[PDB]
Amino acid sequence: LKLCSPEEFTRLCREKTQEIYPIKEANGRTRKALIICNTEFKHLSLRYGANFDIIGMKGLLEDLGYDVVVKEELTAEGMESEMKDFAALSEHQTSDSTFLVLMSHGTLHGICGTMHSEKTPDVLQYDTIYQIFNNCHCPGLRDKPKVIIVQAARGGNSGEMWIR
Amino acid sequence: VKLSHVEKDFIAFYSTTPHHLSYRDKTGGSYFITRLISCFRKHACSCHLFDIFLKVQQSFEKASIHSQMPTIDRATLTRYFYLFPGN
Repeated sequence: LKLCSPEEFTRLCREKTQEIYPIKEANGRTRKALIICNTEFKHLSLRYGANFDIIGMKGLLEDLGYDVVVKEELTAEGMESEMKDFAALSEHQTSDSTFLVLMSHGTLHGICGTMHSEKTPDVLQYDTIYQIFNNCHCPGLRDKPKVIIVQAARGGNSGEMWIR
Repeated sequence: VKLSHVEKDFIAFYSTTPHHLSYRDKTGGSYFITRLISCFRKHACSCHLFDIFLKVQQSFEKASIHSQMPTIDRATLTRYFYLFPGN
């Protein structure tokens, strides 16, 4: 990870104060990030390589200054519970931002829990994520960037085609 | 007492466009995650979050036999998000 110099950090935070998100100095800073990953499923295929993604995202977020919370093998209600728990951490108040990384099987409208199937739907709506972390339900992250990374397909169709 | 937006300061980056598949490396890593890490490690020092996401999307621009296009969604950032790595 290439670093930004303290001089450029100070220059930008002074020159364009109203158009950048304010950054807290690292001394009392308590950045938290969340990784939710489902690898094994009751009805769906095993997600080989998911642990490679966890390790890669975990290390990048730590290099960026975040203490990373990792939760695995959760149903849709388990993901909701864990996100609400994470949204309520008091360390967000002494943070300036968060990353929320979600890795699982996906559908058009949500991320799959471990128990998902067509006959037994187990899905966390992407819309629910915003409700859990918005200014009404997550006071510690009010006015701070909430970055959602979604590692999941959004359907079953191929994304390329032949043209002439 | 003060007023506040209900929803603000969110950005979402999906590995694919709606209705489409996401793909993995021969080694098993997600192309999306791998390039996301690569662009962050190279550009977080001088670029804000959106420009980093844009560079990720540019890396998927050339179509292949297993194409995908990461997608920025529901974005309500009102400022640039610089990470200032090392500070």
